[PDB]
Amino acid sequence: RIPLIGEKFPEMEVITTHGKIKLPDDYKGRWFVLFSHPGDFTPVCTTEFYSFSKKYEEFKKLNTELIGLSVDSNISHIEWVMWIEKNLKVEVPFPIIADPMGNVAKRLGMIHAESSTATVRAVFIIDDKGTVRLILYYPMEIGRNIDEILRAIRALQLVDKAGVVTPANWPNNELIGDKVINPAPRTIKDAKMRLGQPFDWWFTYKEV
Amino acid sequence: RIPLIGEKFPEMEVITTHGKIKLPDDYKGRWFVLFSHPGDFTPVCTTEFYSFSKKYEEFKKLNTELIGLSVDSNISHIEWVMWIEKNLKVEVPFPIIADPMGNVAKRLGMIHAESSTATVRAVFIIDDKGTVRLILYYPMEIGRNIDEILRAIRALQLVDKAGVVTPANWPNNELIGDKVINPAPRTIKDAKMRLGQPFDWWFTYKEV
Amino acid sequence: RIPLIGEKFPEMEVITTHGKIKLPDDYKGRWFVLFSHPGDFTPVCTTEFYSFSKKYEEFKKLNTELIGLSVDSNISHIEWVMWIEKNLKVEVPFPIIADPMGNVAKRLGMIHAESSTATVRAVFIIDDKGTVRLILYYPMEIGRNIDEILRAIRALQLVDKAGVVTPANWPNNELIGDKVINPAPRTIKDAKMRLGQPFDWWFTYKEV
Amino acid sequence: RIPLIGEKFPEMEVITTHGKIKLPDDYKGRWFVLFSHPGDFTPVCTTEFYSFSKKYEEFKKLNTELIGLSVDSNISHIEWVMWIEKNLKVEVPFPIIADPMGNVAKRLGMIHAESSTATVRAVFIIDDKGTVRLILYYPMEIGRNIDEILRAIRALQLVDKAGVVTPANWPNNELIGDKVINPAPRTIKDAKMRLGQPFDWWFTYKEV
Amino acid sequence: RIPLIGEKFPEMEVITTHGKIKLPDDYKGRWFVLFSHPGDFTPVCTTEFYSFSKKYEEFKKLNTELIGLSVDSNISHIEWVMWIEKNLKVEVPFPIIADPMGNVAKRLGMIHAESSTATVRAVFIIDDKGTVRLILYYPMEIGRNIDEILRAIRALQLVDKAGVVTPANWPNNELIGDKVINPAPRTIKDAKMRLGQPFDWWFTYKEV
Amino acid sequence: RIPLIGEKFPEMEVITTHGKIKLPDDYKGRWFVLFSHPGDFTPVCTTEFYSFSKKYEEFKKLNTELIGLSVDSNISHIEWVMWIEKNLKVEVPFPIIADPMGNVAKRLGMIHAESSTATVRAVFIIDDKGTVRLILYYPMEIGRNIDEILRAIRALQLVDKAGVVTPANWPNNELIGDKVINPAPRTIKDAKMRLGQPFDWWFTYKEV
Amino acid sequence: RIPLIGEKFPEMEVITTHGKIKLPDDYKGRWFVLFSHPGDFTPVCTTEFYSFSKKYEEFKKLNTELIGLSVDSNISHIEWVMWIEKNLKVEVPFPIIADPMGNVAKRLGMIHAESSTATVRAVFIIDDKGTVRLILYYPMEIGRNIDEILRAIRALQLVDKAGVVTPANWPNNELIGDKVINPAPRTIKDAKMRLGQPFDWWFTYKEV
Amino acid sequence: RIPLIGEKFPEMEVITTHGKIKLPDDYKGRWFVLFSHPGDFTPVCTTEFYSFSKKYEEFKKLNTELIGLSVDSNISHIEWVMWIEKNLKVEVPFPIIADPMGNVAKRLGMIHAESSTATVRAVFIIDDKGTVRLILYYPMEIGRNIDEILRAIRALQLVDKAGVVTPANWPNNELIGDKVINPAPRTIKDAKMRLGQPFDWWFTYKEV
Amino acid sequence: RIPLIGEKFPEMEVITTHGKIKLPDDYKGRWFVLFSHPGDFTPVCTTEFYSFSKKYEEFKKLNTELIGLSVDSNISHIEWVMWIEKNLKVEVPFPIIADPMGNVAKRLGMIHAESSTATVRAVFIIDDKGTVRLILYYPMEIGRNIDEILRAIRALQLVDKAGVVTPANWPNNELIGDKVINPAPRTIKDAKMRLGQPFDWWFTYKEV
Repeated sequence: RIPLIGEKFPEMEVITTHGKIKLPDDYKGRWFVLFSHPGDFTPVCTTEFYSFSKKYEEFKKLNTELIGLSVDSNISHIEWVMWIEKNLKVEVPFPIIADPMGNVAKRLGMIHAESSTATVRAVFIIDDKGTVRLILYYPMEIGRNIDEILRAIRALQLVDKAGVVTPANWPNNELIGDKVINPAPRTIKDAKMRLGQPFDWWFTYKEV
Repeated sequence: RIPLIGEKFPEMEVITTHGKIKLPDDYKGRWFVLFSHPGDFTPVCTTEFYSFSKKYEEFKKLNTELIGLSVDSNISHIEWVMWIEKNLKVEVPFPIIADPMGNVAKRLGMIHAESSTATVRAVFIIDDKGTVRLILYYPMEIGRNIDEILRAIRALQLVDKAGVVTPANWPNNELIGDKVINPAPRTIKDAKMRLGQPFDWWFTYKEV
Repeated sequence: RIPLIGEKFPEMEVITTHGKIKLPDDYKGRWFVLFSHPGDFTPVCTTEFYSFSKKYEEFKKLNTELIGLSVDSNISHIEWVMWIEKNLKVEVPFPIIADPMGNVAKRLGMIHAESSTATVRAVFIIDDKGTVRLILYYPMEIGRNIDEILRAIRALQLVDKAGVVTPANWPNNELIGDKVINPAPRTIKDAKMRLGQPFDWWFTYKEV
Repeated sequence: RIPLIGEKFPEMEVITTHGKIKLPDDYKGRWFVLFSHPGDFTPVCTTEFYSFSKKYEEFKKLNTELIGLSVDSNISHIEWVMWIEKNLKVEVPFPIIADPMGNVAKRLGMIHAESSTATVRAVFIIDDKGTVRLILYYPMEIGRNIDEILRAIRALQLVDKAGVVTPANWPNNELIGDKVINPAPRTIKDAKMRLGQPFDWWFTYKEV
Repeated sequence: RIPLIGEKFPEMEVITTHGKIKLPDDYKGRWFVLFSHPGDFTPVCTTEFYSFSKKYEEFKKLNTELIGLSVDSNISHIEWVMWIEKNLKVEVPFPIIADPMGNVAKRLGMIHAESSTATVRAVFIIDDKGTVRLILYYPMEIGRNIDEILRAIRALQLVDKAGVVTPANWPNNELIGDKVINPAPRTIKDAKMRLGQPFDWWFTYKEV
Repeated sequence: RIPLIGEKFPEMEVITTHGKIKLPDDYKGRWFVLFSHPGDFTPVCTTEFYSFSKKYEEFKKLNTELIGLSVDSNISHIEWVMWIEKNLKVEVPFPIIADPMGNVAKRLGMIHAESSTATVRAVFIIDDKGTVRLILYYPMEIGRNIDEILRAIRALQLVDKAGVVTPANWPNNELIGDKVINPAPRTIKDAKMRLGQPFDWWFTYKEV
Repeated sequence: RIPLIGEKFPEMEVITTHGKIKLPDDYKGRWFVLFSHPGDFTPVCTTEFYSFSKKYEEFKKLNTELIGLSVDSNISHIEWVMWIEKNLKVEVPFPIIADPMGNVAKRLGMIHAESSTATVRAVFIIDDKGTVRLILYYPMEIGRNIDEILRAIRALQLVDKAGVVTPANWPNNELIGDKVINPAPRTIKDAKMRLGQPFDWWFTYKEV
Repeated sequence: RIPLIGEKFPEMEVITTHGKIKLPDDYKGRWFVLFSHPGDFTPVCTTEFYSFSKKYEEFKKLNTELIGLSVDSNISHIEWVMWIEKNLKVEVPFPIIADPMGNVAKRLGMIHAESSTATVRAVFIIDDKGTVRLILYYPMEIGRNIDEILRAIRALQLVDKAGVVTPANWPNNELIGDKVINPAPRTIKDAKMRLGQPFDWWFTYKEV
Repeated sequence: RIPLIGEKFPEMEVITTHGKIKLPDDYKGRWFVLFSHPGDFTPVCTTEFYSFSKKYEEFKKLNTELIGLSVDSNISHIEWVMWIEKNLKVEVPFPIIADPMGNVAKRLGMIHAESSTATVRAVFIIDDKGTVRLILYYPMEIGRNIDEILRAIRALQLVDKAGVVTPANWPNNELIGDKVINPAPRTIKDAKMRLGQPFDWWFTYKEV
């Protein structure tokens, strides 16, 4: 049923421009960003793939793989990738899932009310253990911000490492900038231990 | 049932720090950003409200109102707002919906699998006619990027005005920068009319 | 539910390379051949479209329109048609229905057990009053015989005109060649009236 | 439920002019063409049986057996076969399934909407492993083209042998005649390996 | 649901060697004997039709029409009737219902457990108002006694005329021969009125 | 389903200002008073907590623990407790259950018809074996009488010790004051044994 | 279904020691206390009726009527009342509802898990408009505190008059004694208007 | 469903030795005793009919009709009645309902667990308005007491006339003999009006 | 489900003026008469208990125990028994089942349509093996005839001893007085053996 933050990504086998892929598991110690686009040979989706491929190594340096998805035939994916390689001079280095009929698209709630024929601009961020960490549904008509996906992976990974929480617009928070936040105390014992620290006992910040 | 892009925002009456509000309709020619946060007096949600209130007038200049939401009592909202006004020196100028029991939260799919006691960081963007235009589910542990919400409203509004589509990372697209994209042709007549224009017949760009 | 010989073709509105089309009715005094192919840019489907477009005027002279269908996006149809026009030097003159998600494909039983991602090579022959007259399911891996579709329309139309029935391999039947067959008698009165005519009372042939 | 291309032919035992027959299995390394006709002693069905029996050895040389079927009593089959042997001077050498009540006919979707009392002209092509390979529903009023059934078996068998796909109207394709087609590449690696071959990378042809 | 003695014969339209017939009503002031036989060109059913046609005028003199029924095609009926006319030298003067698929046969409970492909030897006697008066199910393997059907119509008609009841083996009852029986008294008043008449008060006989 | 007098308190794990607590069992030889209040930082609920904390040791001397509950976040509980400690000069020494979403509140029937957003003033008295002994639903708008809860525990405990029953307003009954009542006789043997004692045989009193 | 605070008391007609009574309505501008007891001639229930009848005029001075209820026959009620009048020297002046079978008892959730044969000590307080204002379930074995029921009516009535809320143990609150509490502010406008008043902005007290 | 005391006797039409009878209504101002017996020509049932017919006029003088019932054919009833008239010298003057199949017997719960083939000795007493007043199920093996049925009608009729209640074994009660009893008082007003009359206020007796 | 003649009395445990009783079994070699009355302190039920207690030893001499039942509390039973002992000068020597809520009363079909608050005057006669032998439903308003219950036990016991059947009004049958009846013959062999005995072969009488 549509997956949510905290649930494990559903077991499913998909057919991609790089062969078959077994989806939560073939990426079982990496993060990955599964993202949909309406269709191949549309212009906005092309700018998005250009941007992803140009920024691919920042995705690799954060140990995440990209994997796209659309309701177009896997031959059309190959012809789209070939057009991109030769007109925009960049090679799309990640797999694109072909799902006509939209079975995996419906399973992840990627078909909305405004088109019955194509996905929206969905983005799932799955971590190294396969849990769904972040969900974005952008509409057809505006492209996504790829640097915001990177910013979110950095923050999500820092959370797993340092057991902290990132502030808003991190690492550019207008109150504490680069600094991260201590997870608020759970009992009254723990809370009193942090009294008189800057801001308040529930709002304490460190640096990393 | 959980609303999706294109559907009208569900009729519902809510109780907020500014009184009662009738939700899709009291904002019937403005845009608004309905957004949830886990709970009052948590630190990350505080940085998010600080950032929203500091950037409030850019939201106003785009004709959108902000409206928050959490499973906390409306008295706790008032005490949170008062703490923010006097420690961070800024007045929270938008209403905060109080929903304990989580009835409106469950109706908008804001409760996920990782906490049974609080919303995630959901963001809905509703337009001047009440249709849901954009949906974001950020997890509890990372704060949101508020400038990305603004960027998306700008783009969504430009789409409604000029009947165009924005490229990725607009207005900073690595192929066409500020320029917007012509919606691809629908029939074979229309497609041939655009042959030999830069990129290809489905990928044509103008300026605004 | 899957249509059958004698039933009226189901009311449905489809989106094609020639715009919108209202399917049983926009062809309300013509015959038409609705036919599916697995996907654009596959090789066998290309030879089939070449053959159809080269033989288009024999279809027109029998008052039938062609209309194709596949689970590919309508932009991919336009790009396929453009590739055909410029590599094989022929212009595809009939509409191609775009149905991703496969809603109209499932409704006509065009998805079989051997691929979950594409139609088979289905062929429906609908007459001037919209009734389904003939159904062919060819598999993905062999192309269709287009002259056999023409042969069947000729025969089906002669049946409607002369109230006869065509023999096997007509107009090349190894017993009576060009000649057509009288519909066998229904009662015992009618049967005795035809006794001692060549072959037998149920097997009588004329010429047209 | 009505069988489709790729599914195995349903297990069923039938009573024929040659005794009992166990249907998918008694033909377990041969191909066979199961085909229905409306009824014995109708004229068009007679021309079809004449044509099948005259062409029987081309069916045998392709390792396929013929087997007919109708809602008529098995005594009426024998009397029809005897009439054919002595008026048209040819012996019907294949079994004819007798199914009054129409149980096997309904199971294979051979009864349509235009007669509640007889089958249509259905044709199933089953291969040496029992999978349904091709389905034809011709109406009562036009006879079938038997040479087209042979053409389809030849092509289907060549596909199983050479792992190719036949073009339209094969072996008489107006682009490549006798030549068969290479199955289009599945991944982007495989596609680039075939660049600059005649037609395009998805449309490559050999000879056999 | 299977008709029973006293119920009206179900409305149904059937297709016979004499054209269409509307079954309970086209015989709306006559009696008729609807009877099934397994199939045309079987030997026992032939002797039964011979016997019926030879005795046809005794059926006519009792104001009853005969009408047969089998799961064989109406062309096979005509060919059976023609074989009978020329080998046994008698013309079958009554209609034979053709019902392949067996829809009317199943509706009258004429298909039993010993053959799934043919009716048994059912006999229904319907009167001038359409009520089912008598039901016989003889098996495939023994022919019927036609003089017993006549004997039963005579008795059933005498019952309707004289308000009596016929004894066993009438008109040859081993106690009272030709004589018929008075319907036994219903109340104790009526019973005492008949005391001391021959046999007893419930068993009184007259002559006609 | 809503618990009742005599049933065991439902197994449930709750999150409180003192950590996790496993509810019927962590108190498995003590009594406890589970009680709800509408919300933190409301005035009447504050007076109730003041009164409970001031009288805490009378609760301890009767071997009962207090444990509160509200639909407010556990951080808001801590901030409420801190406000009480420093304005009313008393430390709240018992755990407060945090249940937003109201799952445990709905399970104990603590949400009524007059507010859909907060509990009423429910009071459950559970004994040393975990059975529900007494249930009070006070409305939002009047505070509870805490000395009446103590009076009821004293009486309930005396019942368990001496196998008696307390009179009305005990220990201040206007007929027998401090004295307790003998449980009325169950059979007619037992009843006659108590005849002519003061009041009557069903109404006998002792002292403790 | 079991009534709750805020719901209107269910329409029902009952048979009492004072005749028939139509329950929510015959008391349509008075308050009333409907209360159950296990059974007549039990000792604790007797002390409770004594106490109620002795304090009857304080109930009358607060415009409330008393009405009792038990699963005992209405003749047994009369004999119990007569025993009370002559042994305890007081006349029971209020009606007692007789409900054997327990239909009204089950409808108000007065039968619990510890006896399948008698009610518990339930107490409902209904106001002049028929809404259920307060619910008490005391167990069989301890009698009720009648002065606490009076205290609650006084408070509930003061709430309806002065739009206030009573503190805990009112009119004997250990913080503000006789004084009542202002209902906490609902919006942030209203809250700031009360800043710097004693205790805090949500905790303000007046006198009556 | 099985009728009970107070319900109206179910509408039903029955076939009896006196013709058709419409059961609750043809007796619409008389009382009647509907009674079953296992079967005709059993010995105990014969003694019961003898006794009923001999006492018939006491039944008539109380304005009640008798009507019997058994699962035996109505001819067997007539032959049983005739045997009784001539061996026991008495004429059975009441109707006997014939119900083979037992449809009316099952509807009145007259078939029990000890025989699946015959009724028990059921007795229903219906009054002048058709309500069921008294139900007796005697077993097969003991005959009924007919004078007790008369005694019960006398008492039931006296109740309807004088609004009283008869004592046990009336008119031979060992405490008050012929005298009848006043229906006990319903309210406490009415009860006190009868104090100090003989026996007690609920036990008062008059004479008729 | 409501018990019937021949079924075993349902297992059930009941609470009576003599303690607990396990109902079919604690009487496992005695007969017993379970009988209901509407309520204690009603006048007719009192006369019935007087009569039962005065005749108790005739019940004991037939090896049957009495046991009563009503929807009144077991304390009210004791007070009723005490009133009877001292006003009517007789001690009620049998147990009275207390069933408020009416669970055992509904299980035995003792609540009818004329009062929803009390049983009717039901009488069950159970034998030494626990089978239900006789069922009486007398209405509220007439008392029962206790000598008729005794008469029925005598007859039922004689049946078990001598394998006979008692005539009507036995031992005072107007045809054969004291004499009992031979159970009618079951087969035609047995019947002829009794021909020419007084009355007839099915009606033979002996003496005991």
